[PDB]
Amino acid sequence: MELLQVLKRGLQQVSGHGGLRGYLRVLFRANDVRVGTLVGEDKYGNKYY
Amino acid sequence: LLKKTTGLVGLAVCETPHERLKILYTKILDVLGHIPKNAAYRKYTEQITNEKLSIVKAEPDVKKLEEQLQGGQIEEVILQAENELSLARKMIQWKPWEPLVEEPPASQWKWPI
Amino acid sequence: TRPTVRPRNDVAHKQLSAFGEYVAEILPKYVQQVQVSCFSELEICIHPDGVIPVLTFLRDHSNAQFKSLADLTAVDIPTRQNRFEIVYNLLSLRFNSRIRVKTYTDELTPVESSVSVYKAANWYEREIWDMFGVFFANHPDLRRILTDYGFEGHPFRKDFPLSGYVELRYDDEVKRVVAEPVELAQEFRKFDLNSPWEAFPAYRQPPE
Amino acid sequence: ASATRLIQGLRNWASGRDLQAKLQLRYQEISKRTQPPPKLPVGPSHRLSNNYYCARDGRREAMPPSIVMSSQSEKKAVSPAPPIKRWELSQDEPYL
Amino acid sequence: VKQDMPPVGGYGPIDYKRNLPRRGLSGYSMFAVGIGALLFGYW
Amino acid sequence: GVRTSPTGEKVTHTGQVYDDEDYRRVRFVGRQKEVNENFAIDLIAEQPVSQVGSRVISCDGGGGALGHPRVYINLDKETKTGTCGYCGLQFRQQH
Amino acid sequence: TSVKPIFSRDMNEAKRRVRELYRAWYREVPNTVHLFQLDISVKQGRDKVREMFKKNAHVTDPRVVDLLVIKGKMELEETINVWKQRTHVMRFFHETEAPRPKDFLSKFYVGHDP
Amino acid sequence: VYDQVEFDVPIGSRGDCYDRYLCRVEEMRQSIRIISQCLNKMPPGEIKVDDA
Amino acid sequence: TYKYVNLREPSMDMKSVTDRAAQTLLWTELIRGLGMTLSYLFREPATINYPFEKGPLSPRFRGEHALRRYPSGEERCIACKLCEAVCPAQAITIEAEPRADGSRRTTRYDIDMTKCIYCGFCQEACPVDAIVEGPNFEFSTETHEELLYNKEKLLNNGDKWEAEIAANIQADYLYR
Amino acid sequence: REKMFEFYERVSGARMHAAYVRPGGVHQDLPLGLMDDIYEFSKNFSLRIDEL
Ligand code: SF4
Ligand code: SF4
Ligand SMILES: [Zn+2]
Repeated sequence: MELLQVLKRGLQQVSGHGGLRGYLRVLFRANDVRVGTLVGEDKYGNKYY
Repeated sequence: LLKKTTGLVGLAVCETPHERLKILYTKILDVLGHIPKNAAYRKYTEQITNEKLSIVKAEPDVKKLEEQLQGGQIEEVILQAENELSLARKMIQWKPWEPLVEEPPASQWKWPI
Repeated sequence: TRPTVRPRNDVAHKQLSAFGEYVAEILPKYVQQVQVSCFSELEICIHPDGVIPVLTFLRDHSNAQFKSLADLTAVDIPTRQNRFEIVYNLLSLRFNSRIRVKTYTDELTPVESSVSVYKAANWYEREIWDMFGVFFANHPDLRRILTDYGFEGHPFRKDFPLSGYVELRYDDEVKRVVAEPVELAQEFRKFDLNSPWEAFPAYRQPPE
Repeated sequence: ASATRLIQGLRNWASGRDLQAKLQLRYQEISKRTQPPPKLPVGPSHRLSNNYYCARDGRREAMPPSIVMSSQSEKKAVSPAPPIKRWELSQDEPYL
Repeated sequence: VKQDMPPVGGYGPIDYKRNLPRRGLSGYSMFAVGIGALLFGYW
Repeated sequence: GVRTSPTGEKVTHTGQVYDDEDYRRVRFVGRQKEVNENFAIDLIAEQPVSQVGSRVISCDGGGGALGHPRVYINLDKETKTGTCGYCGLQFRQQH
Repeated sequence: TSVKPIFSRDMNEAKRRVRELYRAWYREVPNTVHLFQLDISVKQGRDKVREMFKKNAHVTDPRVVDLLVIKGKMELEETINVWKQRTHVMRFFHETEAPRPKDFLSKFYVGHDP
Repeated sequence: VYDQVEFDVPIGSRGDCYDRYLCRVEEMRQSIRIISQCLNKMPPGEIKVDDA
Repeated sequence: TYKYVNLREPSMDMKSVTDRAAQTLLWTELIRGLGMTLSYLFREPATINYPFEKGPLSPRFRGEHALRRYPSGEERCIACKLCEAVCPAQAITIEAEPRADGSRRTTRYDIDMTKCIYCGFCQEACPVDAIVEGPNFEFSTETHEELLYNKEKLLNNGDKWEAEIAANIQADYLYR
Repeated sequence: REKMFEFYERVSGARMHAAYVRPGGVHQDLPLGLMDDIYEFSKNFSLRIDEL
């Protein structure tokens, strides 16, 4: 079943932001929860993915 | 063969196109005989009307008459014959073969100024 | 002169010259000039009494059939005593061709309205009333079409300034958009650009 | 692209079309944002010889309009051009 | 010289016509299915 | 190389500063006067004079097509260096 | 000196058209003050009508006064039909404009204009 | 270069809003056809006239 | 070379007439349209997450104006007024004089950003790459006169955006 | 429509008012990789017309 792989991708998006706290952090700031490869961080704290 | 549509909206199919073109061309020549002979409009319109009337008298087929009158559908050829008739009736009342009504001013068409 | 020069079309030039002779000899009462440009466009300069006889002819003659009015234009040339140049642009779909019928008027001489020939003209020469002040007699509904309803003057005259004479602002005292004499915070900077050297010796005018 | 095959089959059935062969969202198939540096060609007037400007002066070959008739036989009636040739119906898809 | 150009064989063919793929049952079959549902409901 | 008027207002690289009795300082009240603090006349004077062995040098500003149009500076005067009219880089004949 | 007329052969027919236009404006002014709900009186709008007619009273050319009657009828047609708003009707009354200096002395005081 | 691209011209039959709609949809079709012919037949060379 | 849109005479046999009557009564094309809308319901939308995701641009993009400098600190603008001569909206106002070291430099370089039509004729008229129309488009103001740039604001925009402007010019100067 | 405005912006720098076609030719040559993306657009646009 491929719905299970969808839900496992959602659970590892929760894991990919460092748990539920960072998950809700990016959910309420970005309105978006998907994880990416961290390309970099500038001298201000902006992170690029 | 009874063409079903001319393709043009508002331009209905003519049932008997040859008789209509003969009546329109002879009526054009009737109106056009009332113009003086030194008027170039009379000479040119008699010339092209005689060409069109001879082509209509020399072709029974509607399609081949369309291809050698060279004016598209036969119904817009009929419409152009009616337009030429109305034009000749207006050109009688205008009398535009006369000399120029007035010379332009001296630098009226000088471009650039 | 192959790559960068526009290639001259001699067949269309010959055909438009011949048709210009044709129009000039069918209608000698009104036709004043006939000319063909080097880029092969035919201009028929006529007297303004023959707006209706010429344009009907080109609309209705079997060798003209200019059934389309593309554009109708005025041009203000103030050094001419008939300063307005009314330009008709006609399209024959039958003969795949374009003709230009030019005529003249000043501020006080009415041009006859060509709405009975081409209904297309109904707004166009109405624009010529709004922009230039050329009056068209026997027009169905002649009024302004583009300027504001209280507008004074005719803007596309060349003695009319680029900005107007009035400008609008909202005024809170009268609770109303109001018109006031125009002031610009930056004046439009006039640039004198014309070179003091002659560019085209083929267009050299003879001296006095 | 990240849609599962059940939603993809439902979507293709409801549209009646194969929607994965032609996605309206763009992916790796589009061009790179960084390109190699170009090397543009020069025109036909980049010659060191036989390249006088008067032999290719377009603006100075324009003449004033030829005044055909000015107001200071059995000659054939003419038209402004030959009459337009009738358009042919499409061989590609005439809807006929 | 290096310039934005089509590739060596040119681009592949591009669809440009109507494709409305004619799906669904016939009129006979659709009226038969609807009348069969009516008969099932009436029974 | 910015400096300051006695009103406390920064003087631009042009030299513009409002007077004390000029009312138009009221536009910066509660806000700021924006000046650029990298004065180009002080920055081009930091560039060292280029010693060259020729009599005429060419200058395009550096970068080739990214600089200015290539001009040719004569260096016969030993009293004065030869300055680029576009970029301000100055040159000296080393002999 | 022989020109083509517009409507009027001479100044008598022209003054007749001027007179009919003044009649039509005089009849229209109370309806204009009502339906635009202007803050002026019918006497004041009719005085503005009289001012706009007497501004052009120096003209002795029949074609010019023909075109003035044409443009006055266009103004009236744009007023009867509600094509103007209240703003376009009140642009005849230069209310927000400060009064210009009329004598030599105050024009000398305010600036360089003659 | 429209004498060198090949395309069809949608002609209506009733003069209504619907045939003008179908003409604009088919002109989108034929514009895609012209775009394919322009992409395949794009020549090399300069892009301004070489009169400076 | 032409085609006839909508010139199909429909078949009048009982098969096709019953097909059209089933379409009329049973609403087949309406279900077709509902199916196409349902097919977009399960597609991924095309919505990027602004401000965190940005629309794609190119190095030719014409945004906020900037005055540039040489790689020595000297400003490139040598007061030639070509940008304000070519300016189709007359947004640029330039006054110049020789400064204290005799260089031809401006003392007024104004761009009214509310006259500007953002067509970049100034940066292609400029013979030294001094004025550019840079990459910034997110510079909306709360006041009208904050868009009336003087020379200080344009030089500060150049100092602010030069690291991006120079790389965009490095990407695009071979097309120019 | 948005992707074609990206085509305008890649060829001129503006999404709508390009000032790109000029008397004499066009202002600037096509950037490298533009015609491939116009091909990738044209390959899919017929299905967009089909669902319209
Ligand atoms: S982008 Fe165009 S309108 Fe704006 S300042 Fe430059 S030349 Fe003027
Ligand atoms: S910005 Fe460029 S074009 Fe404008 S005055 Fe300065 S050097 Fe000349
Ligand atoms: Zn230099």
